[PDB]
Amino acid sequence: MIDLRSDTVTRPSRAMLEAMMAAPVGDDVYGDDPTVNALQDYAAELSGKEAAIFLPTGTQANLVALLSHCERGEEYIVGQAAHNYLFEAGGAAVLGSIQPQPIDAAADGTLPLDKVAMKIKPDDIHFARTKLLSLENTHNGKVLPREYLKEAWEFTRERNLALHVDGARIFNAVVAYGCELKEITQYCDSFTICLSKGLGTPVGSLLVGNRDYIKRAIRWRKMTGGGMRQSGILAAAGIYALKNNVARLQEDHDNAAWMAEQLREAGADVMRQDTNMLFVRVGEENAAALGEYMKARNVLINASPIVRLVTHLDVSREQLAEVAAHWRAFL
Amino acid sequence: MIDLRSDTVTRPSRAMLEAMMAAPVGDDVYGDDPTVNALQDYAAELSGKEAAIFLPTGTQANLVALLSHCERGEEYIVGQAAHNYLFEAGGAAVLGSIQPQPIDAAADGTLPLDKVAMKIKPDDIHFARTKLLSLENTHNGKVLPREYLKEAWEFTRERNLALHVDGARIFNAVVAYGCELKEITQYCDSFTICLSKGLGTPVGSLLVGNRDYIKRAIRWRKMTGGGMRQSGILAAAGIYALKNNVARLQEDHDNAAWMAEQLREAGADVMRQDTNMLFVRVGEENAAALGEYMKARNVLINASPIVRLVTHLDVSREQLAEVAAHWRAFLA
Amino acid sequence: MIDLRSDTVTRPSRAMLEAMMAAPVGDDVYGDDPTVNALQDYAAELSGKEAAIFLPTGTQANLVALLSHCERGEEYIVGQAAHNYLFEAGGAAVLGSIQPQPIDAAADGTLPLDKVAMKIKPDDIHFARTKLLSLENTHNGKVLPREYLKEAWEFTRERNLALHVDGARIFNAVVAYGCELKEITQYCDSFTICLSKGLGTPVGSLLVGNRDYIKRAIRWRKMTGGGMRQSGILAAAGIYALKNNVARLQEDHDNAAWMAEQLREAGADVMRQDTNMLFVRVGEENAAALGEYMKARNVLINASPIVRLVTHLDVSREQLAEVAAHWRAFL
Amino acid sequence: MIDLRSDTVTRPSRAMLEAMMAAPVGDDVYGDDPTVNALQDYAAELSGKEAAIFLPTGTQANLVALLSHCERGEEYIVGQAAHNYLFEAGGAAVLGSIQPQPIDAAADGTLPLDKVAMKIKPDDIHFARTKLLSLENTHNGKVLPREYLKEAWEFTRERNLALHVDGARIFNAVVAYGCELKEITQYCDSFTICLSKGLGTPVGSLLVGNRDYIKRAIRWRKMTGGGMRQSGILAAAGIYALKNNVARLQEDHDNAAWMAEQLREAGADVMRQDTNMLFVRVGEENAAALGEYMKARNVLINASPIVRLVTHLDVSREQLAEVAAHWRAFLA
Ligand SMILES: Cc1ncc(COP(=O)(O)O)c(CNCC(=O)O)c1O
Ligand SMILES: Cc1ncc(COP(=O)(O)O)c(CNCC(=O)O)c1O
Ligand SMILES: Cc1ncc(COP(=O)(O)O)c(CNCC(=O)O)c1O
Ligand SMILES: Cc1ncc(COP(=O)(O)O)c(CNCC(=O)O)c1O
Repeated sequence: MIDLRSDTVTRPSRAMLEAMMAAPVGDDVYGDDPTVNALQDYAAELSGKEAAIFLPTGTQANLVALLSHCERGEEYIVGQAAHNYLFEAGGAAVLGSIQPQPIDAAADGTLPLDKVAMKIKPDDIHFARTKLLSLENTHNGKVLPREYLKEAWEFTRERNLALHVDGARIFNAVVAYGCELKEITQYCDSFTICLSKGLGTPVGSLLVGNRDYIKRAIRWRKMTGGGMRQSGILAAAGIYALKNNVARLQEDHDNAAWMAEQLREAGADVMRQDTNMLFVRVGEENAAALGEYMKARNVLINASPIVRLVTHLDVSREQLAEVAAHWRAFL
Repeated sequence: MIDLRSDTVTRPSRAMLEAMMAAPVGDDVYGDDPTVNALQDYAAELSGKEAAIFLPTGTQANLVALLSHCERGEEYIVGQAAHNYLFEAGGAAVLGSIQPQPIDAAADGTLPLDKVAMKIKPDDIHFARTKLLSLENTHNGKVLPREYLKEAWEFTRERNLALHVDGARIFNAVVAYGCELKEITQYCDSFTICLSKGLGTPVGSLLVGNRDYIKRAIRWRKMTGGGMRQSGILAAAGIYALKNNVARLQEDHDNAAWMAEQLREAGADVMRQDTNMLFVRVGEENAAALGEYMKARNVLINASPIVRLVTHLDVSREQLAEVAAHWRAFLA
Repeated sequence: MIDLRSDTVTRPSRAMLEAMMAAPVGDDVYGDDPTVNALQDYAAELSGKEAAIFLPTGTQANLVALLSHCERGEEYIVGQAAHNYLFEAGGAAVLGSIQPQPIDAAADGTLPLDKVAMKIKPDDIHFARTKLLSLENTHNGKVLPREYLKEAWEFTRERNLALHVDGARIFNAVVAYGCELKEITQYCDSFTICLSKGLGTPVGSLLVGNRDYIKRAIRWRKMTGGGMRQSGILAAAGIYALKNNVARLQEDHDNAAWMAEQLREAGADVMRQDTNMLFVRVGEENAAALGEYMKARNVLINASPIVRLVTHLDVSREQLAEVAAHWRAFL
Repeated sequence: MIDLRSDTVTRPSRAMLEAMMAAPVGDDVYGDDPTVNALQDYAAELSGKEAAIFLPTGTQANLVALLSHCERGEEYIVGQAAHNYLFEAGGAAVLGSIQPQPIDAAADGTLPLDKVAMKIKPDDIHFARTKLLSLENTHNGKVLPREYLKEAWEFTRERNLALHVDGARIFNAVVAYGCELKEITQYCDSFTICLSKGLGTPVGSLLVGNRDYIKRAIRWRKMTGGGMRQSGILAAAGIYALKNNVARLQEDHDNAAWMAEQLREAGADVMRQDTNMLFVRVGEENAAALGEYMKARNVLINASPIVRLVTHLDVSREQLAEVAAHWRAFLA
């Protein structure tokens, strides 16, 4: 089965599984789980921050992050297509009583600071209270330019705004930068790390920031239902992935780039390729038919007028070649 | 004192006051106040709708309106510069647990239906549940084209979305249309009426829609703190304004149009005028200075790089001419 | 028409009306209404507090008050039968994201401090954050003992809790105390004043506390929809009532006490009488019939197995005597 | 290390671990994980209900449950000491916009229906809208009498109220009843199952009810952050526990009962024992000292004036005897 629906579909490797079953656990609510502590300590150190916490999903990681930054009546500026506004059911507004202020991102995935400044509300009773700027890196595969990350950092400091980045695929960005995570994370107050995607764990995300911030995050994680007990078995997979699965993300990027070439040669309208993602403009007429066509040959895609293809450790170039041939035959 | 800050600054006429003090009242919570009932019934009748309720402010009118349309987890599509998203402290999200979906309005004040359709969320657990489209008419004075109001009404029917319009200045649009309120209101499920602006009452707004909708709205008005007792004394001004102050809104429109002509001649950068509003592009350097200059001559404006001037029944053309002369002197 | 449903049914006197129509107004949002300012300044001075604001209803006064005291996730301890928990549709929870912690009040209308202390949550992620103690005075007519008001004040200070009192009928308490409002309000951080009841205005309530507190209250009043424009016409009635209608509340108390005597003589089960309220235990069998019986003779009551009778400036003893005679005939 | 803090501290057996690592997984968001589906289908089948969902915690299971039962402005009647009111940071009110109506439970852990009826709000705009009655079984170890569960189910039908039970320790009750889960679960619309306690899994709870209810619950689980991917590896432990660790809960009950007997003999004030829990009245002066005394001998308790001791598969009777000896020495 060839699955290009997302990098979320990754399955645990055997070495990862062996690490999961061998790890010492405890009750994380009591803070007694040594493996969860180790993962959190390692993630904080690796990113140059004071503290971190384990969460079941990236969705809760952002929900807890927004709650920890923004009070009732406060507002976060965010991308119209950003996950913690668009793809989390409006949790920040619905559950958190937080005003979302979405704006269109630039082509490079960046939220233009000139547009952000126009959205910063004056201290007047008619407006919500602008408190947070939320970024996404990578955003649909796109690696935000390093120069912007600095500019956004200084800007938020000058405007007394917090800066959070959704780093569900921040390690995809890191190897695209060719730098250390530390050199990127310095330009944010808090950020997330998804472990259950490209890094290939079955479950888990990380929220990392300063000590007092994370302390509040522990309260909100509890209320939202993320306070697990012996979650060290999951954290074990996270530790393994951070130490073994970061560098090999380059393979996913090369594969996606390779796949874009093959579909371009096959006559498909490849819109763009970024890291481990590639977007093909299939016909609205052809969308449903392509999905069914691929499904019949045991290839799984999310059928859509614009199809997103996502590479990961559970899809090789040999498998990509098979899909590309099916796509070619389809056209 | 010349006040061009807003039409909210309007004060009660002698006749409006005499109507307030003569009006029969009761406890509105028990529904025993004959004057607000009369106002609500009259507003519903005038708009071809089933029911209406009196509210203390237009802000609550919209807050209650969004609460009544959208459940927890549901979403309303709205303008980035629209009032019930931008100028009400985000109440719908903060108090109502409603996801806001703002989009840029077109130059004519309309929310382009092609972008609205792109913002309608699929029935998937990742998205909020799109339920409502909210419009604003007038929007910063701008009168929405009638053809769009029909198109938007039809569009929402096709997508099974509700349609609410912020009609704080809907009567300004009505006389600009030259039609009846009903002929505009037919293109929405619910809409608001502000009474405390151009119509010139001290307090009050109306929310009007169908019977079941308004019944839910009564529950939300109670929770938000708008369930008043003898508000008939306030409603009386509303009845008077609906019957006496609608036609003369043309005066405010002509004044704004005249002032725009006058300010252009005085050397000011007049950007646009729509109904009873006028927008001048003043220097950021000159913004604060102009305000202070005008304040020292008993003229009140909201000092800003872009100044919004709003005409109303408490500012005459003679007064506009006086202000225009001060503006001319300021630019010399 | 004789109306004993509530003191809310009071209608403006002519002198009050003449004051309403003569008062100077402005836009309160801009803070330009001199009459609203005068009322707020007078109420703050009279209560020994720094600031006050005008609101459309007592319900919003409490909703705004709870919002201004309690953040998202914080908790207020309150009576099970208290208005800002029971009779405001759960606004604090539904709109304000505030945990209510209701407890049974004592017979005297007091919330026992030993029970309050047991409800103060430890600083643990499993619990909401206890922040506020809310009192009600009067509570169903009952005047809370002065000694308790002090004890509750010291207790909340020692426990670092805020103390709010619903003073919708606090002036009924004041004349029952025979003291000044100032001597009662010293034992709270914030409190409310309803003007549209016994004081007899058509519309209005007041929220009064410290300067920073009220500043936050202005923001929440805006969001909740209480930011009126030329509300000076309503505030004018408030000023008149504070200066003319406080002392005469004694008449309402004497009338209610007199009425309790008459119904007791007529064979009705009068449960208790407090200030301008009295509660009669009519049959559940007789409840609907009594309501209809009184309605036919142009007497309005809230028909119920326990009927609450409320006196006010629009009901005299001559009218009370008529009702008592109807009640006597009914039995 | 002797841990009597809670049954949450249970660790995976070798066989449970081997089941986890052998289990087929997929993306649960896409619904492609065969093991959680198997667990959910099995839990629904076992309880005579239509559907079930896997959740990371019991807290989210209840939060999602209340969200799915009660809309914004609606109310759930619940115990003052109940978990989904007291021990979940008030999530239902804070996140869910749900009015909580707590009442004191009776000594037997039941919410007396006469007080419940007194808390059911009339359909009036002054009140929240009573919609749900939430129970807890077991409640601090206490097994709710079967007759009450039937009475409460019937009562809620008559009042058109929903009935949810917090069944974090429902299987402890089941073996205490000596009946089948179905025979208990029939008296509710929805209920929860914690897997990470007495059943001994590292992570997981279940929410089970009817198809439409659970479908709504899936939306709320997503928003609250419980929509995991390959959680089948976690669900595998749940399947193992349901099939192997239910009957042996009797062991925990006998242990707690034995410990209560043993501690009474040692001179401790044993207040009560119910299923796998035991409550001792220690001095407030001795509370902190006892904890430190036990901690220094590798015995973990939650030091408190009233100490809750909880037995589980990771504490033997031999270990209980050791602790009882330390307690005896402490009191001498
Ligand atoms: C940028 C980003 N942020 C947050 C999340 C949320 O992660 P969870 O699914 O673990 O909650 C996702 C997953 N989005 C779906 C996908 O890309 O396939 C994401 O892509
Ligand atoms: C279009 C619109 N809608 C709603 C409101 C809110 O009404 P209240 O302020 O009475 O709540 C206003 C007033 N907005 C401020 C102004 O234009 O001066 C408005 O202009
Ligand atoms: C103690 C108390 N507090 C607050 C309120 C709310 O006031 P509004 O009705 O102005 O919102 C009331 C009115 N309660 C209804 C009655 O006693 O008749 C009340 O009695
Ligand atoms: C009855 C009950 N319900 C729900 C929960 C919440 O489960 P999670 O902690 O897995 O979210 C607990 C655990 N309460 C803490 C204890 O008894 O140790 C509980 O005892």
